[PDB]
Amino acid sequence: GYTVAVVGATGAVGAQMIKMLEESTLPIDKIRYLASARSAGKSLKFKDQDITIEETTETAFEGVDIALFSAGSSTSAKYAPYAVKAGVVVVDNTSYFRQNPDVPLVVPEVNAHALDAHNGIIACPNCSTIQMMVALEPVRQKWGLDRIIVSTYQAVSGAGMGAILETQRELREVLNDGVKPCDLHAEILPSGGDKKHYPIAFNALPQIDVFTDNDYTYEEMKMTKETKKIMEDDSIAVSATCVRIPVLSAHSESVYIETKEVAPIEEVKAAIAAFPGAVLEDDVAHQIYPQAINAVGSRDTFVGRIRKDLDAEKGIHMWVVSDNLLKGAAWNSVQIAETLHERGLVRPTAELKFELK
Amino acid sequence: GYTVAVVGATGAVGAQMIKMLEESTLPIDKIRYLASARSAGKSLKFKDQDITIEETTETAFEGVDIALFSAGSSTSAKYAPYAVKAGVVVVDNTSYFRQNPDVPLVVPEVNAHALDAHNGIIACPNCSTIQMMVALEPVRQKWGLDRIIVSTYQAVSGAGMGAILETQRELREVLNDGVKPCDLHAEILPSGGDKKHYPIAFNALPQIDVFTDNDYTYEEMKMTKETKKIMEDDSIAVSATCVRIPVLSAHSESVYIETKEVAPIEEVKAAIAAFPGAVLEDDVAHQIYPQAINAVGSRDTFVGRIRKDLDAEKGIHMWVVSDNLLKGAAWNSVQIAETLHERGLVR
Amino acid sequence: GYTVAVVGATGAVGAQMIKMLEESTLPIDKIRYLASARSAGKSLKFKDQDITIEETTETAFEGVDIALFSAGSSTSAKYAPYAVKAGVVVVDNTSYFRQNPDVPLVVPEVNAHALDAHNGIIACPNCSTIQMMVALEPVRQKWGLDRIIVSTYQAVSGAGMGAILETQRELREVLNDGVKPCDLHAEILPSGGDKKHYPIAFNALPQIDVFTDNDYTYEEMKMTKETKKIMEDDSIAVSATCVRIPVLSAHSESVYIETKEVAPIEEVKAAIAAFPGAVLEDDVAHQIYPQAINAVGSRDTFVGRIRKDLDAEKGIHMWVVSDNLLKGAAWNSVQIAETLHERGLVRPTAELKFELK
Amino acid sequence: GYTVAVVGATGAVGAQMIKMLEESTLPIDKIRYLASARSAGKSLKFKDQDITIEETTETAFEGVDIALFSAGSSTSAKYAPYAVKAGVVVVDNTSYFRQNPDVPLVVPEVNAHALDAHNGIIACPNCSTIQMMVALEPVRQKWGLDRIIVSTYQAVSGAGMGAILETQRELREVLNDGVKPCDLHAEILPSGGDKKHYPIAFNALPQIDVFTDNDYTYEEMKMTKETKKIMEDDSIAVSATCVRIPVLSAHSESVYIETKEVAPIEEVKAAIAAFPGAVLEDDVAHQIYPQAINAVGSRDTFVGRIRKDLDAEKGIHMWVVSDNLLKGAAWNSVQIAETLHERGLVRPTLKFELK
Ligand SMILES: NC(=O)c1ccc[n+]([C@@H]2O[C@H](COP(=O)([O-])OP(=O)(O)OC[C@H]3O[C@@H](n4cnc5c(N)ncnc54)[C@H](OP(=O)(O)O)[C@@H]3O)[C@@H](O)[C@H]2O)c1
Ligand SMILES: NC(=O)c1ccc[n+]([C@@H]2O[C@H](COP(=O)([O-])OP(=O)(O)OC[C@H]3O[C@@H](n4cnc5c(N)ncnc54)[C@H](OP(=O)(O)O)[C@@H]3O)[C@@H](O)[C@H]2O)c1
Ligand SMILES: NC(=O)c1ccc[n+]([C@@H]2O[C@H](COP(=O)([O-])OP(=O)(O)OC[C@H]3O[C@@H](n4cnc5c(N)ncnc54)[C@H](OP(=O)(O)O)[C@@H]3O)[C@@H](O)[C@H]2O)c1
Ligand SMILES: NC(=O)c1ccc[n+]([C@@H]2O[C@H](COP(=O)([O-])OP(=O)(O)OC[C@H]3O[C@@H](n4cnc5c(N)ncnc54)[C@H](OP(=O)(O)O)[C@@H]3O)[C@@H](O)[C@H]2O)c1
Ligand SMILES: *C(=O)C[C@@H](N)C(=O)O
Ligand SMILES: *C(=O)C[C@@H](N)C(=O)O
Ligand SMILES: *C(=O)C[C@@H](N)C(=O)O
Ligand SMILES: *C(=O)C[C@@H](N)C(=O)O
Repeated sequence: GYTVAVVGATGAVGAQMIKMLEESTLPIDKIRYLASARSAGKSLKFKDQDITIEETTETAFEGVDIALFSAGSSTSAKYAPYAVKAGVVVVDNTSYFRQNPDVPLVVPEVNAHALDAHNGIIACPNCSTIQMMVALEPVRQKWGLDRIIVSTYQAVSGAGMGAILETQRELREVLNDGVKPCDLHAEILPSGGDKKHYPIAFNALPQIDVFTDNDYTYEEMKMTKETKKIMEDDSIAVSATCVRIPVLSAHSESVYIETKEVAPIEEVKAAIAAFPGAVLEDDVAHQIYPQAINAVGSRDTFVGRIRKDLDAEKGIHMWVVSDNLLKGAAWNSVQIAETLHERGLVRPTAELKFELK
Repeated sequence: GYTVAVVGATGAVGAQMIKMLEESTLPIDKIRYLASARSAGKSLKFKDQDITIEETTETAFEGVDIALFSAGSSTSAKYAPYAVKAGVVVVDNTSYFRQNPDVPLVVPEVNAHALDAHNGIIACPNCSTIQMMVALEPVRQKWGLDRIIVSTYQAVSGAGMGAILETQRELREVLNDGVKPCDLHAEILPSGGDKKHYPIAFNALPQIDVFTDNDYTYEEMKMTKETKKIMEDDSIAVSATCVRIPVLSAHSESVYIETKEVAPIEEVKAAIAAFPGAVLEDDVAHQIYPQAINAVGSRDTFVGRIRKDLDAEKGIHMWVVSDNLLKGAAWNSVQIAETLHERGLVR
Repeated sequence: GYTVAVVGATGAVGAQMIKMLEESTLPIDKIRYLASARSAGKSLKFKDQDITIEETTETAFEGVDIALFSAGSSTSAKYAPYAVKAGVVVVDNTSYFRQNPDVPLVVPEVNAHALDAHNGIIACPNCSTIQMMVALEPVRQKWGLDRIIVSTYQAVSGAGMGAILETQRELREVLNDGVKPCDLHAEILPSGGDKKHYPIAFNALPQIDVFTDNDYTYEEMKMTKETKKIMEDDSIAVSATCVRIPVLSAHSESVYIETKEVAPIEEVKAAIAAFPGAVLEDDVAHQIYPQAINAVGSRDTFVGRIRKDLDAEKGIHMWVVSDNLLKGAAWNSVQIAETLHERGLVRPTAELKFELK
Repeated sequence: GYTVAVVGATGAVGAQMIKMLEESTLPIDKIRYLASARSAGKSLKFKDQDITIEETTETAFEGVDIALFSAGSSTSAKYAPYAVKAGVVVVDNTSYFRQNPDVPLVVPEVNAHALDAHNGIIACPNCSTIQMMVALEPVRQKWGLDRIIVSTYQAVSGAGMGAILETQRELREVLNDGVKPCDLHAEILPSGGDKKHYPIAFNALPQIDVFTDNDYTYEEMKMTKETKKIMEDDSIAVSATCVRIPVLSAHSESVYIETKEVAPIEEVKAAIAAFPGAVLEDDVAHQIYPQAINAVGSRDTFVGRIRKDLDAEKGIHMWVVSDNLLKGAAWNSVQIAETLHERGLVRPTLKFELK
């Protein structure tokens, strides 16, 4: 089978990428771990095999059949076009190539068909978008979607290994040393690139990624724009509010929709339940609903609290939870890689459509 | 038959060189694709056969009969001498050998005769100049040429594959992300070699290549000098303004000429139509004139908007369009290759 | 103060007429917006104030001091003579009246004295012509002008809002939906009212306006004849080739001239630099020259690439760029209006010189 | 007059801080020498008077008017906020507060005016930066400054007293015992806190301080950032290479600039000569140029090798030399204190957290 490279092997997503590949249906002959200079030379396991980490360079992709990128937009912007030139099929986790019409933006259970026409890079959508698409696609299939209003409850792991560590030490300082939450010193959250940083311990930060010109943040607009693209329908109205909360792993979403035809609630539960990747967890009589802590370690997307709006005939509320590192990232990526292998789509692209620097 | 080498087969001209060879009257026994170390190993089709890209090296040219260079004047300056020594005939599609008196500069329809005295290197002319020569030769032949004034509307594909991709994503950022054109970041155009780069998205850049000592660019000076050499007449006045526009493929030219004798338009139209490589597309009553999007894919040079100057007795304006990767490059080069074979000049 | 009417307020030019008036030296007591029945009854902003759009009719001009017209030649032909009978002073943007010797054809920096004999209508010249006049008058003043040869690179905004939208949609269709440029369906360009329409995305269309009996189009003949009228010199030989290119706003011109006496290039640059409305952008050492994207939003006309012909003693080449919506149309009209005000020329005309249709 | 405290009185800069204060115009009623616990109790002289060194504590700044901190970033990090709370005006010779917008970064000849908005802490810039600013400001004033390229030739004194003694013993090991320079053992240079140490004896080490994420060192990036701050212009292009050479004292710089307009050399020379704090030492006919060994003990910045670039219209080369312990540190810091006194700015101010 394949030589498979993981770019960003030492990170939060990369650790999970390693785990998803170890259990993958993909024929792997050789596995390669790529990071920056700081991890080069260091060792990391694949099953029992002992794998030395390689520095990522323009010439690192010779002999590689598939590369999963999860090292940040800059790394992908820099080294993915070279991997393509080399003959790799790239599955990128970052947001860099997502809006490029030459690049499929794929959730396998929803739009696997878009993989066929790939040009050597396939993008794994934003994590909050992925779980929402899993939850919503069986609903659109039957009754259509007019609009989505979403408020998200995002875990810190989506911002990376340092974010996780920053949160754990902040909480430890409050709970163990008696420090007040607003006397904490943050270096990373709400966004690593932005000017100011704020404590997350016992907080809810209504900022993920930086702000755009319309006063929505980038995370908020990614949900809007990625939704329209994955679902292939620009007429679906989408607005989002994305909040960081003190959760390590698993994103949660309060999702409001309006359908095009009225959609009886028990039929909505049945539709979601019967969609691949989606698990109905909805039994309010035994207080059953999706929970972040129960979603961690699972590849499934969990859906509950499903109930019609109190006023809008065609309006429905729900609660959607998934592990942001698995379905939101690594599992979706490994699922994409497996689907490409299955459909004969793991080969070089003759025509190069991504400029180099 | 022949062992043919395509040097720079992965770029914009290279891709079309493959296409033109696939369809040529050249007897090709063996074909080789040469490029940089970054392309070595990778595979490209010649018809149904898979061909593995080799690195351009010193001893790559052993056993090659013909080499078509389309890989940067730098690469022609380095390797063409070794190719020639290895006993190759080189058709160079770069600007390096263009003002060497020992190197013919050839448009087969205009100055085929110049090939007879070749010393192993034949230079394919500048694209903008090629199409102007095809259009103008049948006019010179009959009424002479005193002067040419030309303004060009040049497609981004002339500056390479990466200019294409720069142009497409710039456009996408304006249309898709709502970016202001003056707020875009450019890395290639107007010219890779120059210090500053400017957006081409929704713009017109009056710079192709770098500036010369006299405030005309190298592109403008080529059209002047290469017109004199190809037509073997230094007495023809040629002055040019070269502009990059957001067209992906095909160059367009607003051409102004003064002939030595009054050329009636009906006859000028007829001389162009009859000239090989030139197609008359001129019927203003049904809005017929050459268009850049119509010329892509075609080996012909299309001429129209032909009309007399409103005041100068011997003045004529026209619109000349041609695919810059084809007749302006790969096709002219392959046509040179085919003529060399037919004249027995490949040895 | 004046009552000021903008006819065709809803269009590309009308919209900039609004911008220019908000920033104008004109004493404005009342602003009115007029358009067709399509838009009559809708609303639009003048500064922070809501203005109801009115239908343009024969009786719609009572009380108006100055009326700016930018609504097509037919709307000018039908309603400008009625505004003049009402006592209005008309600044027309269209081609309809430009060649009537009773109508001044004015670029304020060049021939403002022609405004004194006005008879109620003052014509704003063709946009391509305006910019060329700003560039060339300083030259003519010192060394004379024997001939002009011009090739234009014209932006689609010149052909109106619909053309702008056509151009945007075709480009999106090619870049996003993988449509070949020849398989695109045009409806407006090159010429709204001509028999066939062609795509403009990645094209250069050597037609602007319909063709005339001599095989030049009207756009090309406008440049020829408006030049002669504006400069008041029928002996200047002018030929134009006018092309539409995929640019939203700002026209660019490759301009060749032959002067009467030899004009030294360093002196030519200084004469152009010192002319009002004209800005020298000429430093090839640093790749400085006029660019359409930089001229958008500016009321200045930009001149560079200035260089003598390689063979013709008195031949000079240059590159002229201006916003066709501003100096080419709206700003020129507002400048005319402001100068009419300055010279006490805003008042009714006794004797009616334009036919009522 | 003032109660002045010198914090880090026993180091290389601290020792020149004493010399500069003795000859200062600052009125001094009382002086205090502060350092760590291992210096406490020992004595140093101020003029012909003996002074007992005290431990630098979070409370020791009661009654002090002016404090000159030359004891490392973490000492200024710890105790300068407490000094400020205590009503002292601090002149900080270290790099801690340098890019803090509430802290003016001052070379008095260039941007004395920035002193007026101080919040109790004034930062003395990097030594390489100071001399470069003295030499270039008079050119900027007249013909503008577009870009700077600099390669430095830096003395070991810049890395503190231990660096001097390391350099000395390494050289004696080579010269007296015949030790291969590449066989020498080093513990401080190129940078003490970094992992690996290298001999400086008969060497040129292209590393000063630790490396940053852009592969330039912090020293190099100090010159870049601090040039922008001092001249209050982010548009000036600055790129540096900082090198340690076997010189005990005085930094030297090869300096390339491109101005905004053409700056005649005879005029450039005249401008530098007339500029306070800068001496023109430039007579190639008699081989006169700034020299490191001539510069030691002097408060002036010496400039020579002034000549136009062989190609670039607006390019100029020059050689700048100054004592890095004087104008590069202790003199600059006493010049700030004097200017603060002259301007009536020595008074109690509160924008820095207490650790
Ligand atoms: N977190 C999620 O749930 C999630 C979901 C979907 C998409 N993503 C995207 O995945 C990207 C990063 O993943 P993360 O959040 O897991 O970050 P992270 O935990 O900080 O991990 C960063 C990884 O990037 C590598 N890296 C950094 N610079 C590099 C370089 N120059 N060359 C090669 N590798 C480099 C690091 O390697 P070293 O060991 O050398 O530092 C490390 O392996 C982001 O763009 C994010 O938007 C994340
Ligand atoms: N474009 C036109 O219409 C046109 C017309 C007339 C003349 N030309 C001239 O023809 C040349 C290239 O044409 P293009 O537009 O096709 O350029 P392009 O798309 O940028 O491609 C350049 C080609 O040159 C090869 N190459 C570059 N450097 C090389 C090296 N050091 N060693 C070996 N091969 C190297 C590249 O190989 P890799 O892929 O491995 O890098 C690639 O195949 C230029 O000199 C251009 O000015 C172009
Ligand atoms: N485009 C340029 O650069 C430029 C430059 C100088 C002069 N001009 C002249 O300005 C005129 C049109 O401006 P544009 O190019 O900006 O066109 P546009 O965007 O298509 O809009 C045309 C305007 O004309 C109005 N209109 C159409 N029919 C009308 C009628 N029967 N009665 C009243 N108003 C009517 C439209 O109003 P509704 O919204 O009610 O349909 C709209 O306000 C043309 O004559 C053009 O030559 C244009
Ligand atoms: N060294 C230079 O050439 C130079 C040049 C320009 C700017 N600077 C800045 O000034 C600082 C050091 O310069 P230097 O020449 O004085 O270095 P040095 O000769 O190594 O001496 C360091 C001084 O800091 C004092 N110190 C260290 N730890 C202390 C603590 N915990 N509490 C109180 N005092 C402490 C030392 O006191 P003890 O005697 O008790 O150890 C000593 O007086 C550095 O931060 C540097 O950035 C230095
Ligand atoms: C999912 O893509 C993770 C990231 N968007 C975040 O939560 O910050
Ligand atoms: C024609 O030869 C292509 C190239 N000269 C260009 O367009 O710049
Ligand atoms: C200027 O008047 C605009 C219009 N004539 C055009 O560009 O077509
Ligand atoms: C001056 O600031 C001294 C120090 N920067 C050094 O030489 O390292």
